[PDB]
Amino acid sequence: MVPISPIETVPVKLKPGMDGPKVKQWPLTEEKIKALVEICTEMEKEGKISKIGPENPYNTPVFAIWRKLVDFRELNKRTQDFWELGIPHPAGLKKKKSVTVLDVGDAYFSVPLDEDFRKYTAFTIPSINNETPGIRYQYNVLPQGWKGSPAIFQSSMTKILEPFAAQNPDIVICQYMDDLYVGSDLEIGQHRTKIEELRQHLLRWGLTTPKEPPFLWMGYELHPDKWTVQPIVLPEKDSWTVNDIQKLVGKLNWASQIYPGIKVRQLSKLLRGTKALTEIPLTEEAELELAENREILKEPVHGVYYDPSKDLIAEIQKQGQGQWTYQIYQEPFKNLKTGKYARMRGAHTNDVKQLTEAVQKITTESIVIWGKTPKFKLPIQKETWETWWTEYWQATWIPEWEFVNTPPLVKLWYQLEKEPIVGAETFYVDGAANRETKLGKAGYVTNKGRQKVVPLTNTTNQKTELQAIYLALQDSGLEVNIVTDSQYALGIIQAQPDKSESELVNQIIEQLIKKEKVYLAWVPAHKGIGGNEQ
Amino acid sequence: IETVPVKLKPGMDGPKVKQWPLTEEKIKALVEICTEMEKEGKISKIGPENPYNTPVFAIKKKSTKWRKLVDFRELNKRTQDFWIPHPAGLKKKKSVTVLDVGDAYFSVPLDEDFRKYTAFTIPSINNETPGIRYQYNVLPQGWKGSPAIFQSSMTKILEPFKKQNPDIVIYQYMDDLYVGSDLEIGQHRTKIEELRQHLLRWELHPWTVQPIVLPEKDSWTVNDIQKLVGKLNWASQIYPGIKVRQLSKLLRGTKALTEVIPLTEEAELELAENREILKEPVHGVYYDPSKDLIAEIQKQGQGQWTYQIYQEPFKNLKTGKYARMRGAHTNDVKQLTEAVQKITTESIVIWGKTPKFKLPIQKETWETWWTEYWQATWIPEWEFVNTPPLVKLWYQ
Ligand SMILES: N#Cc1ccc2c(Oc3ccc(F)cc3OCCn3ccc(=O)[nH]c3=O)cc(F)cc2c1
Repeated sequence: MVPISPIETVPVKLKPGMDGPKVKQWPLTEEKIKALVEICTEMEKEGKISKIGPENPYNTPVFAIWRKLVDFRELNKRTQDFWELGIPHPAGLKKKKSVTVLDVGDAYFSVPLDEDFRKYTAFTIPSINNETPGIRYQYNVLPQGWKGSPAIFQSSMTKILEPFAAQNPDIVICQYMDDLYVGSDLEIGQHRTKIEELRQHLLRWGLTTPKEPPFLWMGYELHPDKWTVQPIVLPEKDSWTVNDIQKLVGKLNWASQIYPGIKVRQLSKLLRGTKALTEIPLTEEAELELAENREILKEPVHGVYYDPSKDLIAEIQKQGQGQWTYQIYQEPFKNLKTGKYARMRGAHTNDVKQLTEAVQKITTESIVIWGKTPKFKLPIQKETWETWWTEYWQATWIPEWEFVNTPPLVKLWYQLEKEPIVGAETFYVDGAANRETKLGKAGYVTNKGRQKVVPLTNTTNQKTELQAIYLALQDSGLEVNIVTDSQYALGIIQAQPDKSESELVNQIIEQLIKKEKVYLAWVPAHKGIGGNEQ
Repeated sequence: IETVPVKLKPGMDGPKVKQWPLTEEKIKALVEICTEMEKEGKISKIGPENPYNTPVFAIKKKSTKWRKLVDFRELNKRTQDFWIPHPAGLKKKKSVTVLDVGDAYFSVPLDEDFRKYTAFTIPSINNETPGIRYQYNVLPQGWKGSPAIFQSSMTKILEPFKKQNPDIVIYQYMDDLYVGSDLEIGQHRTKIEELRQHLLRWELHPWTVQPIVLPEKDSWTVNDIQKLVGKLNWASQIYPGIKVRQLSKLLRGTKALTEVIPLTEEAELELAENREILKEPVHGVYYDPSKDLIAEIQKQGQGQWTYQIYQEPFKNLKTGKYARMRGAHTNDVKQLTEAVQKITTESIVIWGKTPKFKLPIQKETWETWWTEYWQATWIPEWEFVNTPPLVKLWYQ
């Protein structure tokens, strides 16, 4: 016998204040008992387990479905924490002339367990009628379902594959759980030769190896020249529940990585605060969303693989209602992948901020996938971004980008003057409201003698302060100076929203858009400043 | 050559912080640097039995060579408190030079039981391969325990220089050594070179709380007086005797903002009294070492930034205005990063510790780009203010 290479074990300790689990055994039928006896006998003949003496006080339950199902639940609650998360995305994979899949078999059982920890993996097989002591075993290798088995196996597989990878730089090896994916641009005969060399090198340590394209891997379809997602099954039910909507949203989100134009806003709004598995009709906008998405998922869509010699490009389009979509590609009409971004939950916002957030998301996702920031094509003029970031009170930045003219274009709808306006009428505005009766007033006075006060019902101090500004915008010319004491209203307008969840703010914005020059000044209230006619 | 025993704080497990993604060039540079450090015994590869992790990234300091920087923030706040009065003469010196003595820590070995807490991971692109895990066998730069342990050795190394030039103040924070003197710039420059050669064997000019000033005009408009009353009303939160009733009386009526209003004698008297009040410092402003320092930053535009360091509201310990123009005109985030670094440096010089920043930037933008322009070996704490301040023009 040629001795297989030794594999050093990884020391394992249980969490502090805990000791080996001593869980009793559940009653099993005689068929289960005999099957477990035969299985454990074969495993012991192979060296995976060993019969143990009664000194070992630690035990773990075990069932049978034949297949043995040892339950290490309490042992996992007592075992320490280990390292290791995300899966490799197909769009980041680099086109190779040959790709081989090798599935390691008896993988965990190939790696030995720490000898000072085997005593805590013991289990008892219940004898027939419990007239005898139960058969006792301990695991000598990595058990199935254990907390530490995946990390220890991964570390061992890496330490074994390292010399072969270093000696063969002309091939690239990806390691994922119990599978190895070897890609190379060599000739097919040289490729198969290096595969045989690899599985021989793995056999030296005692690892057994045996699929062909297309590869069904982690919900993806991996073809030699393209990649896509596995067929998505969108259920059709006249009656929907919250668990159903959540599952439908997740499937739509998954399909959105390659299918462009997927929208999930309307369906996501339905599951707001339910937190209940059983409960929902579809609004007219939502039925379109599911029908739009059903139309999008009707036609085949494939993505390509990544070429490092070509530039990385991401183009962004505005969808409306706070929804954004982007496509990441290198050559025209051949996308590496797609995606979407939904605006954060807020009362006020504008297009430029949302576009910036989308750029940040695409940038982070790009650094994860391809390890580099892509060039951007954005539906915004250079002048618009220039004026925006130069006058924005916050520091903001977008990486290298260029303007693509695909409407709708992101623009600045209004801009406040930095200095008062000569020849423009000066509207001193003010509003107030009673706290108990919810009654209030909003009005303005001007330098030319123009005045107005409007009675208001079911309003607040903030609503009246906004209403006063709205009145001043309504009755003024193309150029207007406005004085207010509301820090609230000034704080809203200085955030420069183009849309709001408040109808009054939206109307104020619509009035601002129609204006030429608007100067919005602020003064302290109740200081006796004239014109501030509270 | 004998390790000092080091432990963590009671009831606190080792640090487990997510490693953020890195670009391919930074990954390459970290691979090469960590390979060289591995061949020098400074770090060693570790197995999966180490659950702890500390973030690490690559920076280019002031030059072209890449440098490995480790974000030991979570480890520092979890590392036990280790048991020097801050040299208050350091901020009173004419010139102070900052030196990097990080290459001295890599000689002292680290405690064997503590190394597992210094674990870090070099990430891989697209998660195609598991990250490369290392732990520190020697004292790690950026960890607050490294200078606390090397304090005795550094005291020995610098004992001759201190006796030779007792007028030169020497302070140490993290991997940086601050050297102050009241000598001429050229005299101190050569003396710093002498200290460098002495270290081989084995540009700052300290700045006040800027005053609040009011415009001096011959003719005032309605808008001018409105801004003046608003600024004086804001300043009344800081100063006791600020009054604006006689200036607010001038704004009586409904006049155009560009209309010039002549000042009365009561208004000029009130304005003059406000000026004299502002010329005096703030009443009862002390520093508390048991409280954190808060630093607010405002973007004024045209590369101009303002900042205020305080502990209690309207009780500023330090004010300033950063306006450097070196290769950052287009990028606001870069200017904010350098501004945060300079404020942190000054805070280290004055009080010996870093403040907590309130940054005028969205969290996502800052988190995405702040590491691309960071040249410092320490990292301060920060939060994000998404509501526009009104005091922006009141500090300009
Ligand atoms: N089941 C399964 C399976 C098969 C191959 C995979 C893969 O494969 C690759 C492995 C190493 C490598 F360098 C490059 C790979 O793919 C580059 C792109 N690609 C892909 C498939 C193909 O047929 N041809 C081709 O060019 C990379 C990967 F993450 C996961 C994989 C999972």
